[PDB]
Formats: sequence, C-alpha cells, structure tokens
Amino acid sequence: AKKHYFIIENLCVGCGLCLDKCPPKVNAIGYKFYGDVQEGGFRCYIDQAACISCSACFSGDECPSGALIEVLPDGEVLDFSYTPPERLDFDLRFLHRFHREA
Amino acid sequence: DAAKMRRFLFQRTETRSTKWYQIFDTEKLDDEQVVGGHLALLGVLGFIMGIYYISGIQVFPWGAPGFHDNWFYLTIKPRMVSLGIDTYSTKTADLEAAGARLLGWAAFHFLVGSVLIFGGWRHWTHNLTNPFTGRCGNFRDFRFLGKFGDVVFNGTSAKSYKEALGPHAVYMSLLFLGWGIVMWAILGFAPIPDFQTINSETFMSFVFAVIFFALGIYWWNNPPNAAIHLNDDMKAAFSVHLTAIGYINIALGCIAFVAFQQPSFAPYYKELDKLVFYLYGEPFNRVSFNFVEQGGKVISGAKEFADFPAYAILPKSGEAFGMARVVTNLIVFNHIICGVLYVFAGVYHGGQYLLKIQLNGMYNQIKSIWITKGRDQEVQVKILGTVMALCFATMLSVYAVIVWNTICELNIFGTNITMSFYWLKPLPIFQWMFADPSINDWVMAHVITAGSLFSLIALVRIAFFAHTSPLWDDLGLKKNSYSFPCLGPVYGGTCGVSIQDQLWFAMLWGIKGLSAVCWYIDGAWIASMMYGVPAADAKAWDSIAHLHHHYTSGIFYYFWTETVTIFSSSHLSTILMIGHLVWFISFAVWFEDRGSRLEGADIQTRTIRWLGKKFLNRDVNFRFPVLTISDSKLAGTFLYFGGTFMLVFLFLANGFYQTNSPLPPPV
Amino acid sequence: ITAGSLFSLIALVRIAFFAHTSPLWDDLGLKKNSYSFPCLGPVYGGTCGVSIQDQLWFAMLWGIKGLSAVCWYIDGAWIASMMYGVPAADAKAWDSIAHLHHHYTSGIFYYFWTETVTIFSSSHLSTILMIGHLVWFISFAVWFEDRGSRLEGADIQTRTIRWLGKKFLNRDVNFRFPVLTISDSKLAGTFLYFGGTFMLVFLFLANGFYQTNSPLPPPV
Amino acid sequence: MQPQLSRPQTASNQVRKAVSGPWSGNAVHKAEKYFITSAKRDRDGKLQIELVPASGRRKLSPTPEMIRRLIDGEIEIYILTTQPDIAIDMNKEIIDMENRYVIDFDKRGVKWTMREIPVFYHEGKGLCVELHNKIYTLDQFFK
Amino acid sequence: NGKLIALAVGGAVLMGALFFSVSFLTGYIPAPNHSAILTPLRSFMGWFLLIFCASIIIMGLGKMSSAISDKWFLSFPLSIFVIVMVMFLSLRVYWEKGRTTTVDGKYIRTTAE
Amino acid sequence: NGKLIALAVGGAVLMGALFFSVSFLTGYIPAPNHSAILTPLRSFMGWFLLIFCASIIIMGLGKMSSAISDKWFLSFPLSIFVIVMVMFLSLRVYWEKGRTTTVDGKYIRTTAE
Amino acid sequence: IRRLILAFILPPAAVMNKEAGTIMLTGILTLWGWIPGVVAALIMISKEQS
Ligand code: G2O
Ligand code: G2O
Ligand SMILES: CCCCCCCCCCCC(=O)OC[C@H]1O[C@H](OC(C)(C)CCC/C(C)=C/C=C/C(C)=C/C=C/C(C)=C/C=C/C=C(C)/C=C\C=C(C)\C=C\c2c(C)ccc(C)c2C)[C@H](O)[C@@H](O)[C@@H]1O
Ligand SMILES: CCCCCCCCCCCCCCCC(=O)OC[C@H](COP(=O)(O)OC[C@@H](O)CO)OC(=O)CCCCCCCCCCCCCCC
Ligand code: SF4
Ligand code: SF4
Ligand code: SF4
Ligand SMILES: [Ca+2]
Ligand SMILES: [Ca+2]
Repeated sequence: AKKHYFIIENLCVGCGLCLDKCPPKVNAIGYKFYGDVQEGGFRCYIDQAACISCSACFSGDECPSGALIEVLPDGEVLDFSYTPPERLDFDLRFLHRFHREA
Repeated sequence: DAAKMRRFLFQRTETRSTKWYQIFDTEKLDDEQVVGGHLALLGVLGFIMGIYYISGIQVFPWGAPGFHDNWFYLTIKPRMVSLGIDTYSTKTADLEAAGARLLGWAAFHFLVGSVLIFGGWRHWTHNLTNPFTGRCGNFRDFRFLGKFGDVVFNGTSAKSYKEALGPHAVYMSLLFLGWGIVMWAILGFAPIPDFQTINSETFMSFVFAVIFFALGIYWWNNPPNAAIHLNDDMKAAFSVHLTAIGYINIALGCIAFVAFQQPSFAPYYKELDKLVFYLYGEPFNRVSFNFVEQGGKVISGAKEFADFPAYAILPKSGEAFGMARVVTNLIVFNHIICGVLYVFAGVYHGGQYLLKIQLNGMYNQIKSIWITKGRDQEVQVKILGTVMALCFATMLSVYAVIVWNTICELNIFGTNITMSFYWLKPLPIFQWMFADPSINDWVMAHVITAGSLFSLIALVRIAFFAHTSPLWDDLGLKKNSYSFPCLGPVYGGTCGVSIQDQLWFAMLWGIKGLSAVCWYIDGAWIASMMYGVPAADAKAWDSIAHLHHHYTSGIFYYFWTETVTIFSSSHLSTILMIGHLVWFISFAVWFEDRGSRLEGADIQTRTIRWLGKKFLNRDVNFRFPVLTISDSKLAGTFLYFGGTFMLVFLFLANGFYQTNSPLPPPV
Repeated sequence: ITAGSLFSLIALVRIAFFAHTSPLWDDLGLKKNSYSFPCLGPVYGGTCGVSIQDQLWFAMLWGIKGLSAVCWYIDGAWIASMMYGVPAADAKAWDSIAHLHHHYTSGIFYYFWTETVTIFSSSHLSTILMIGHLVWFISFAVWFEDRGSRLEGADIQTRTIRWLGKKFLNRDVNFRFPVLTISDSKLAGTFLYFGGTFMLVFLFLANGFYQTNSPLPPPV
Repeated sequence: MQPQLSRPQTASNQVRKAVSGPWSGNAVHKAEKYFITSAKRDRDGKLQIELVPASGRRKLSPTPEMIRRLIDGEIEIYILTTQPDIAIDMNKEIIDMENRYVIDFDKRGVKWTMREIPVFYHEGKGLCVELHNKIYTLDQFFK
Repeated sequence: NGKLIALAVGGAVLMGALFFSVSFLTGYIPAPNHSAILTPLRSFMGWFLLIFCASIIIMGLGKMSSAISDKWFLSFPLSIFVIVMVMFLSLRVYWEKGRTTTVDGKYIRTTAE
Repeated sequence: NGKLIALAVGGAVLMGALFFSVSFLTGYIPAPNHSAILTPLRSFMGWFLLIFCASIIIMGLGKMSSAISDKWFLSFPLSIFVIVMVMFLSLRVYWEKGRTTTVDGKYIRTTAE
Repeated sequence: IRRLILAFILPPAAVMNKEAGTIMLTGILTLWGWIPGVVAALIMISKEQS
C-alpha cells in the first residue's frame, strides 16, 4: 500500500519494539549489527519489499527515538502519531500570596 | 515454519497488551463501576470479618470445643475486648457469652455484606432499579435518601468528584454518628468525654460526626478545586487518594504503636500477657513411633506429657511469648507496610496518569499547581539532586555510625566499645518520644530518614521522569509505555527506566527502611550489626551506654536469636522455607537473563516435541512461554517483596523476647 | 551432585554450541557476534543474557548450589532434608528411624543456626560474615534489570554535583559519574555474588566440624 | 537548560532553551525537526524545497524566516536519503559505505539501510548539506 | 488426547513400582510397628502428590490468567472467600478437631500452669 | 582545585566540631575511666576514617583500572606480594606481638588443658 | 518583623520567594527537628538583603 513507514538508522536504538508489532508472516523489520550492541550496534531496518504498510510499527507509538517516520503518500514525513502542540511556557508566581516572586 | 513460532513469542511482548492483571484498570471503569466494585469488596470484607469472628469462637455456646488461636483473630481480639464483644475471661460461663456475641456479629456481617455485595453488583451492571417499586434510580442526578436528601443536598446529586467530596464527608459523618449510636445502644458505652475508656471513642465519634457533617456542608456549598483530578479521576484522583491513604495508614500504624502500650490500653493489649494461647501449627504433644490409640491412658509409646491427649497443641504463656507486643507489632507493621505500599502505588499510578497526559500533550495543559511546579525540567533535576544528596548524607552518616559500632563491638583493628557511638543519643528535647533513649533510637530515626529518602528518589523519578528525563532529554529518547523494561544495551544499557521499574526499585529500597521497623518494634538494636553476641564487647552495650532495657540482638545476630523460636515450631519453620523459596526465585526474573530463558525454552520446546516423537507419538505443538522483562519484573517484585515479608512476619509473630533486664558487662 | 552438574552443564553446553547462533536465533534474524554482549533489547519480549559470558555467569550461579552441596556434605550437614536436629516435630528423630551411626550438624535451613554459634563467638568470623553478606547483596545492584535506571540516576548525580559545585562552589565540575555497562554490570555482579557466598562457605568450612558420632536418641 | 545543571560537555546545539521544552512538542527533538520531503523542478531551473515538520501538519518552504530560525538554533532540517528527489546514488553510496563495517548476517540489513543527513545554512550558498567530505547544496547539486 | 494421561498415569505407576523395587534392594530397618511393603508406598504417594500438586498449581493458576476477565467481577473474590471459609472450618473439623484440654478436661487458658 | 581539599577537610572538621558539640548536649554517662573531651572525638575519628578509607579504596581501585595495562606485568604481583608481606609481618610486630603464652610464660600446645 | 516571626514559626511560610524546589528543602529541614528549617529560612532570607 501507500504511506511507507521506514526506519532511520540514525535515531534507532535497535530496541525492536517496532519489530514486536510487525506481523510474523512479513519479516519487514530486521536487525543489522556491524559491531557490538553495547554501542548501539544493533540498528533495525524495514525491508520495504516485504513491508505491507500495516501501520502496526508506527501506530503502536513505541519508537522512543523517533526513528519510525511513516512518510505520507504525497510527501509528508511524520515522526510520532500525535505531537504535543509546541506551547510557549513560563513559571506563574503570584505577587504576595502563595508565592511572592522576588 | 519459523513464523508460526514467531507469533508465539509475539504474544508476551511488552507492547500495549491486555495484561490480565489490568482487567479492572480504571481506564475501562466509570464512576458507578468503581462504586459497585468498592461496595462488593466491602461486602467481601464483611464476609471475611465474619469469618475472623467465627475463628474467634472458643466455646461454641451450643456446646463443643472451640477454635484454636490464630493471628487473623488475635490481631483483632484486643479490639473486640475493647468493644465488649470478646472477653479476657478465665471461665467458660463468661466465654460462652463472648462466643454467642461473636457468632451473632459474624451472622450480622454476613447479612450486611451480602446486601452490600448485591448493591455493588447492581452498580457494577448499571441496574439501579428498585425491584419493590419497579422504578430506576439515576446515578448522575439522584435524591440521596429522601427528605434528608432534600434538606441537605437539595436534589442535585454531585456531578463531579470535587463536588462529591462534600456529600462523601456527610456520608462519613453519617458513618461516625451511626457508629456512635451503635456503641451507645448495642455495646453499652455511653459517650463520656473521659479519654481513658472506650466511652471516649463514642464521644469522639459524635464529635467527628458533627465535624464531618459541617465540613461536608461547607464542601457541598463550596467545593474545592484540585481541578485536574476531576477529569481522569480514575487514575489522577485515585492515585492521589492512594498516596494520601498510604500516609494515613503509616500514621495509623504509629498511633497504634503508641496507644497499645499506654496504660489506658492495658485491659486490651497488656493483659494479653496474662493469657495462654493455643496457636494453630505450634508445637503439639508429640508421641513415640508405636502409638496404638486406645485413649484414656497411653499404653505403648508414652507421649511427651500425660495430659493433652494424642496430638494436642501445647500451651504457650503470654509472658514469655510477648503476645501483647506481638499483636501490637503485627498490627503496627501491617499498617505501616500497607501505608508504604499505598504511597508507592499512589506515586506509580499517578506517574501512569502523568505519562498518559505527557504523551497526548495534556501535561502542558495542566493549570493546577501540582504539575505547573514540576513542568520545569530543572526544578525536577534540582529536587531529585537535593533528595539524593540528603539521602547520601544521612545514609552514609548512619551506616558509618553502625559500622563503627560493630567494629568497636568486635574490637576489629584493636578498637573498644568505649570508642563506639554509645554517647550519640537523641537530644533531651527529643528524648520524650522514646523509652530508654539510646544510640539505638538515634540510629532508628536516621535509618528511617535514609530509607525514606532512598525510596523517595525512585518516587521522585516516577513523578518527574515518567515520559522524559534530563538524561533521556539529552539523548534522543522518550519514555512512552510506563511498563517498558528497556530500550536495549545502547548507551551501555537502558534497563528499568520506566515508572513501573522505578516503582519496583522504590519497593526494594523501602524494604530496608521498612524492615528496620520490624527490628525496632521487636527491640533489635539496629545501632550495630552484632549485639548481644559474645565475641569481644557486644554484651557491654547495656553497661557502656547505660541501657534500661535489653534488646534482642544486633542486625545480623537478630537472625540467630529469636530464630530459636521460629525453628522451635513447625509452622514458622515451613513459613521460613516457603518465604526463602519464593524470594530467591525472584533472581530467575530480575537477573538480566530473560533472553537466556527464551533461548532455553525454545530448546526445551524442541526437546519435548522431539521427545514426543522418538518415544511418544502425535504432534507436541505446545511451547513453553517465558515471562518478558515487564512480566519478569512484576513477578520478581512480587516474589521478592512477599518472600522477605513472609519472614518479617516470622520475626514479628515468633515472640517479642525483648526483656527489661540489661545484662552486666562481660568484664 | 548429578542435578547441579547437569544444571550447570546446561549453560556449559549452550556456551559450547550456541556461541554464535542457536536454533531459536536461526529462526529469528539474529546472530551472536560479541561473546560478551548482554542482550538485543526488549525485542521479541527480551534477549537478556544470551552471550557465552552471560551463560558462563549462569553456569557459575547454578554450580553455586551443587558446590554448596559439597560444602555441606563435607561438613556433615544432612542435605537430605531442610530441617535436622531442630526440635519442631521429628527432625531430632532421624538418627533413630534411619539407624544412623553419626549425628550430622543440622538440616539445610537449620545449618545456618547451628555451626553459626561459633562464627558469632569470634570477631573475625563475624566480620567475614558481614562483609560476605554485604558483597553478596551488592551484586543485586548490577544483576537486576536496572542498568538504565542507574545510568539515569548517575546523570542526575553528575548534574547535582556540578550544580552544587558551580553556584555554591566555583569552576566547572567536568567529572561525570560512570555506570558499569550491562556486560560490566553482569561481570561485577557475578563476582560479587560468587565471592559473597564463598567467603561464608569458608565460614561453614573454617569454624569447626561438629559432626559427632552420637546418634541423638529420639525424644519419644 | 542551565549550563550548571547539564552534562558537562554540552554544546548550545544540544542545550535546549524553553526550560520546559520536552513537553512542548515531541520530547525526542530539542529543536523543531523539519524534513526535506520534495524538491521538484518547475518552469525555470530553480527547485522548490518543501519543509514538512516531523509533526506532519504543515508544508513549508526554506524562506528567509525559517532560515533565520535555523541559524538561531531553533529548528533542524533533515533530508531522509531515501528521498526520491535525490541526485546522488544514495542506495549505492549507503550500501558501499556499510560494506566497510557491516557483516550481513541477515543478508538484507545493508540493502534497507536508510538514514537522515542534516542540512545547514551558510549564507553565500543556500541550504547546503555536507556529505562524504564534500559540501553539496540543495540549490542544484544535491537536489 | 487419552494417550498422554495413559502415559502420565503410566509413568507415575511405573516409577512407583520402581520405588517399590528399590525399597527391597536397600537393607533398612523400618519403624517399630510398620510393614516393609506400605512404608515406601506412602513415601512415593507423598513424593508423587507433591510433584502433582506443583504441576496442577502451575497447570491451573497459569490457565486462570487465560480466563480471568471483567466477567469475573463476581465469584472470583467469592471463590477466594469460600476458600478462606472452607480452610477455616477444616482447621476445626479436620485439623485440631477440638480445643486443647488435659485428659481431665480443664482449659488452661491463663497463667495457671 | 584546592577548594575541594579545603572542603573535604573543611567538611570533616565541621563533623569534628559537630559530633564533639552534640556530645555535650545529648547527656550521657561516659565509660567508667574516661574523659568526655576525647570519647566523642575517638568515635568521630573512627567514623571519618571509615568513610575516608572507603572513598580512597574506591578512588584507588578506579584509578588502577584506567592506569593498569600490559606494562604492569611486574609490580602488580609484586605490590600484592609486598602488601601480603606487610600484613603478615604486622601480624607479628604490631597485632598480637607474640604467640600466646600463660602469665608465667609457659607454652601450652597440646590437649593438656 | 512579620517575616522573621513566620520563619521562626513556619519556616516555609516566610520563604515563598525562592523556588518550587527550595521550598521543599526548607519544609523537610523543618520536618527534621525544627532548627534546620529555621536556619535555612534565615539564611535565604538574609541572602537577598545582605
Ligand atoms: C527454584 C530454583 C530454580 C529452578 C527450579 C529453575 C528451573 C529452571 N531454570 Mg532457572 N534460575 C533460578 C532458579 C531456578 N530455576 C535462579 C535463581 C536464576 C538466576 C541466576 C535462574 C536463571 C535461569 C536462567 C538464566 C535460565 C534458567 C533456566 C531454567 C530452566 C532449565 C530447564 C531445565 O533443564 O530443567 C530444569 C528444571 C527443573 C529441575 C525444575 C524442577 C523443579 C524442581 C523440583 C524444583 C521445583 C521448583 C520450585 C522450587 C518449586 C516451585 C513450584 C511451585 C508450584 C511452588 C528451568 C526451568 C533456563 C531456561 O529456562 O532454559 C534452559 C535458563 O535459560 N534459569
Ligand atoms: C550497600 C548497598 C547499596 C548502596 C550503598 C546503594 C547506593 C546507591 N544506589 Mg543502589 N542498589 C542496591 C544497593 C545499594 N545501592 C541494590 C541491592 C540494588 C538492586 C535492587 C540497587 C539498585 C539501584 C538502582 C536501580 C539505582 C541505584 C542507585 C543508587 C544510588 C542512589 C543515589 C543515592 O541515594 O546516594 C546514596 C548513596 C550512598 C549513601 C552510598 C553510601 C553508602 C555507604 C555508606 C557506603 C558504602 C558502600 C559500600 C557498601 C561499601 C563500599 C566501600 C568499599 C571500601 C568496599 C546510590 C549510589 C540509583 C542510582 O544510580 O542513582 C539514583 C539507581 O538508579 N541502586
Ligand atoms: C563514601 C562512598 C563513596 C563516595 C565517592 C563517590 C565516587 C563514585 C564515582 C565512581 C568513579 C571513581 O570513584 O573512580 C574513578 C575516579 O575516582 C576519583 O575521581 C573522583 C570520583 C572525582 C574523586 C571521588 C569524590 C570524593 C573525593 C570522595 C569522598 C567524598 C565523601 C563521601 C564526603 C561526603 C560526606 C557526607 C555527604 C556527610 C555530609 C552530611 C552534612 C551534615 C551532617 C548535615 C546535617 C547536620 C545539621 C542539619 C544539624 C544536625 C542536628 C543537631 C546538631 C541537633 C538537633 C537536630 C534535630 C539536628 C538535625 C579519582 O580522583 C580518579 O583518579 C579516578 O579516575
Ligand atoms: C525436557 C526439557 C525440560 C522440560 C521441562 C523443563 C521445564 C519445567 C519447569 C517447571 C517448574 C519451573 C521451575 C520454576 C521456574 C522459576 O523458578 O523461574 C521463575 C519463572 C519464570 O520463568 P521463565 O518464564 O523465565 O522460564 C521458565 C520456563 O521454564 C518456562 O517459562 O516464573 C516466575 O517468574 C514465577 C512467578 C510467577 C508469578 C508469581 C508472582 C508472585 C505471586 C505471589 C507468590 C508470592 C506471594 C508474595 C510473596 C512475596
Ligand atoms: S521502535 Fe524505533 S528505536 Fe526501536 S528498533 Fe524500531 S525504529 Fe529503532
Ligand atoms: S507497516 Fe506493517 S509490514 Fe511494514 S514494517 Fe510496519 S508492521 Fe511491518
Ligand atoms: S539486559 Fe534485559 S532489561 Fe536490560 S537492556 Fe538488555 S534486554 Fe533490556
Ligand atoms: Ca518479634
Ligand atoms: Ca564445617
């Protein structure tokens, strides 16, 4: 289908939670090692030839490093199913009750 | 086919899962379902209270030998003697009345609990139809009771939890007044403001009834605002109330410990030392290998004593076995451990809700102070760092004091007990809260502070770093499951960062500061690890520090002394074995070995499949499942915590053995 | 002895065969290439402790039991049951019913009460006891699945020490707290566990025999 | 975050302002992360660069304002080498670069390796990406 | 299938017969008034019942999680409570039938001993 | 720098003036033949020595793990051996200066007691 | 004055200026006996003035 999902082998820490949600009948997600795993040398990949666009890896909302992206069918690249609204923040301290500022 | 296997270990994976131990998770429960569950559980509680009352029968007034003593009823017998429902009476005549009263109260609890369970079941099914009238009640808008439900709460049943606090407080005022009138009518005990008798309980029940009624009126007409607990009261309000109940329960344990030793409580607890107790599983009258029955008199194989025919349970005095403070310690430590556990669970469930609102952006959308404080990422770091620094200071100081005390006892490096911290007592302005204030009580206060701060470290890590931490902010990572055990060996390893694992670490850390209570309430001289041991100078504490009591033994020698009685009895011995068994099995799931277990279980599956063909026949498709590190940590925390506190119970329930005779120096 | 030898032989055989791959890891898309790596993360529900180093640690911890059996047999400590010589119901009746010519020290669990009266009576043995217990339980800080918790907390320690040293002391506090990686954590934990238990198995051995030849007539 | 409350060797690239940042947007990204999602050629030779945020809600362009927000250390731009508007043969360039240090136990990990490459702005040249010791520009060159 | 129980029971009875055979090979003096045939049979009964109870606890409590759900709001806690009450009544009608009294029948319930 | 060694000592001397100050408030009766001036100071010195020894052991065993290399072929076992020697000789010159005899000086070595 | 009396009586009450985490420090120091909290309150109430 459309909206391919991909894995960035630059944020991925190889936790495999994406692999846990990939259907066993399609081994879309896998492992590459290239070294010791104590130094992040166990990144994961998505075999785009086997991926059938389940959304399971991405919609599960478990990628901790934002390596799963789910590029949209046209061009849009997501990073997580929902993102907080990017709010301006400040600390509210009252004048002479509760707080006293200063 | 290597894929049919794959959707077998893709079944316990710690993704978002059903997790059978979350069927009653508050996310899928509404307010009325919570009401119904609590009502049904209170009915079951009444059932088990009736069962305990039945276990309290000693004469069965219709005529039969009664029940042997057990901790389930011995922990409440002082209360029933206080209420006049049971007696410390030496004669059968006054004990038949106590048995009849306990039987009647057990039947009353059975009936009331059945009614309560039926009501909770109907609330659980959203079926508030009155079968007698055929109408149906409205959970959202109901008259409370009738005319009383209109003069106060003029219709308009509470629509929100902050609006429900007030009607709840009026309900608790009704509970207080009902208990007061139950005292006054059924249990005698007119309300006299004499704060040395049970009559003061009725008087203060009426006083608290008035106080709670006024407070409920005020909070009905002026509901307070915690604001955020109104929305996800399933987890926010629930967890806040859980930690509040935990602190209340620790306070109740302290109140019990102080009160049960007072002279006003003497006819209920101290008088337990004038009784003889026949506990289930205690040393029974043994007989030789060739007993041939034929009662009345033993012919072959005379038993231990000619009395107590056959296999009767031998008597044990309440003075040598300090049943007074044994029951006091059982109650106090039960409520203290329950309070600590409830505080930990409240912090954990609050962290669960808080991660849930951090994931959907509601975290920044909280207005109440209780989150606008910790939404800083630096005040979080400052708070956790100062808690860690205070814990380090207190724990290092107290542990070095304990180690120096032990060194001076054993005279390691040629030291002496006069070099110890025997002079380090609480201040005279602090000596009022201890009897025989010494280095033991100072060490107890500092160990309580150190353990509380040590667990507070993980509690603060739950409260603040539910979704992200400054380490994981610096890394490109975020926590989004509250139950994931790890992200892997990346960065050298990411084990146990979720708030569930932080809860487990808080429990394990509070194990020390909580068992330190068991040592203390048993009088076990935590000021050093080897006390009362005849090695070099450990028996000189009573003289060098001018002690008035004589505590059992040091931290390590506590497992030698007072274990003379755990071993002396079969029931406590088998509890010891079971507790140790359950406890060390937690290593099979805490040790970083889950993948080894998975690999070995695959090997065993292939073996059983092959062993089912070489010798047996037919397919052997069954495969061995391995608990994942989320399940492994849950089961391990349960196994570890239960294994240690099935034997802390043994320390508590094997006797007091804290005589008031300070032994002289070895000289 | 047979059970413990075979039980540690399980880990030894896994070392000798599944050093690079196993039939489970053949069916997965995984291979072992480090002999010291601890895991591959929370994938497949977890891959903890699959290297030959970790299997060696498991073999050691498993042979701890079969070797404590040797300690308790050569001390005559009646490993045949968990209670012996304890006056509960019948643990003092073994020597009569079993027709023994020796009075073994105690049972398995009672072995820690008896033959410890002499450990306690001497300062040196008590100090060894305390140090062994301390070293042993410290191993939980690194064997438990807690390395990431320790790392997060250690970063908190670094930020605290540098915060407390910058605007209350002065100058940079560049030092950062190190945390043993899971491989280092498992190595240190295995040594801590093994030393903690066998610094006190020594106390079993070096505190007396106490296995007299007087078979304890039954209490009747 | 304050320098005295952070890990010692932390640069301003990894020091985040907006002290309560992690809960304002995605916690993974200290600064807002944008992706080059399309670079098409229409009419003239100039290419239209499309900056869609990691949130995937907008469809923006480099623009002087976002260029300033970039060079002020507030946003980050990546390309996702699997981008179909690429000029260099990234599939061969990724594969022959992993063949230096990756052993194909799975025989397909190198084949399906995709990574992000950051984009920086100098001024004289526009949004330019430095790849394989050579500085490519999105304007022509890299696409 | 019925072949598995025919082997679990078959294996249990085979190993019990093996215990009975090895009991005759070890020269031992039984208890004063006991039969050399029954006294190893009781031991094997205890051993097999121990392993079988462990199995059924693993077999049963593991299958409980596969069936526990929201529909177990009732009769799950009531089952645990009725287990309490059957155990408490068994500690009166099976274990320690009566209350400890001397051969004369006097209740030593206070410090009168 | 030097402010740390002015605070590690500064913190320790604070403990010296704090443990010694609270001994005069937590009213205690000292040892039969002892002075209240020095009896809290001895305990403080033992406590501080415990902490300082633990800290220096940690620092030393962390430093001789980054500094240890293949060049420590010698003087790694030789340092261990000389530590063993000094311990064994302190077992005779400082701790238990002589092999135990009676007050008269006689040796008892067999089961003649 | 009023603030010194507040610090002596309820040291957290006088110290509400400083921080969200400093107030916990003053409160828990007050929990430990009563002198540590008062000492912290006076120290950080004389620090913005002196
Ligand atoms: C009570 C103690 C233990 C066992 C009993 C045991 C049993 C076991 N373990 Mg273990 N284990 C630890 C304790 C125990 N591990 C600890 C403390 C650690 C941390 C160091 C630990 C660690 C690992 C790792 C890392 C691996 C294993 C395995 C592995 C399996 C091997 C399969 C086999 O050959 O059969 C051997 C199995 C038996 C002999 C079981 C027979 C029952 C008997 C009568 C004992 C009764 C059990 C219990 C006492 C009673 C409770 C019953 C209930 C009803 C009350 C096998 C089930 C491995 C596998 O799962 O696969 C190979 C694996 O990889 N472990
Ligand atoms: C003796 C036993 C223990 C400690 C001593 C301790 C200290 C400690 N632990 Mg621990 N720990 C366990 C035992 C001990 N955990 C176990 C058995 C488990 C498995 C359940 C475990 C697990 C975790 C997890 C998961 C985490 C931590 C941490 C954490 C830090 C918190 C910072 C703090 O409160 O400072 C307080 C630290 C002290 C007061 C240290 C001073 C003490 C003494 C006077 C010093 C003696 C030290 C030693 C006994 C002798 C060495 C001397 C030498 C000569 C031989 C803090 C250093 C956490 C961090 O790393 O930072 C937050 C973390 O995440 N743990
Ligand atoms: C000891 C455990 C290990 C600690 C060490 C952490 C290191 C772990 C990190 C592992 C890596 C490692 O170590 O190896 C590698 C490297 O290691 C070293 O690098 C460093 C680590 C930077 C040096 C060590 C730091 C310091 C010098 C050590 C010594 C610092 C010591 C511990 C000072 C702390 C003392 C504590 C904090 C006590 C502070 C307590 C404060 C007081 C008591 C407050 C309470 C009293 C007041 C409130 C009034 C009391 C009152 C009164 C009177 C009346 C009534 C009432 C009611 C009341 C309450 C080499 O240099 C390199 O070469 C080597 O590569
Ligand atoms: C032919 C090849 C061999 C085939 C047969 C071999 C397998 C046979 C094994 C059977 C028995 C297994 C040995 C034990 C297995 C063992 O010891 O390891 C612990 C085990 C975890 O094992 P794994 O799942 O890693 O692997 C075991 C594998 O054999 C199959 O799972 O289970 C637990 O965690 C127990 C906790 C269950 C949850 C209980 C939580 C606590 C509940 C309350 C109890 C405490 C009360 C509170 C007190 C604090
Ligand atoms: S979930 Fe994300 S971080 Fe984890 S293995 Fe998959 S792509 Fe990598
Ligand atoms: S979309 Fe489906 S097939 Fe593709 S990687 Fe995700 S789970 Fe696997
Ligand atoms: S050792 Fe286990 S829990 Fe720890 S990171 Fe590895 S897989 Fe996860
Ligand atoms: Ca006790
Ligand atoms: Ca021995």
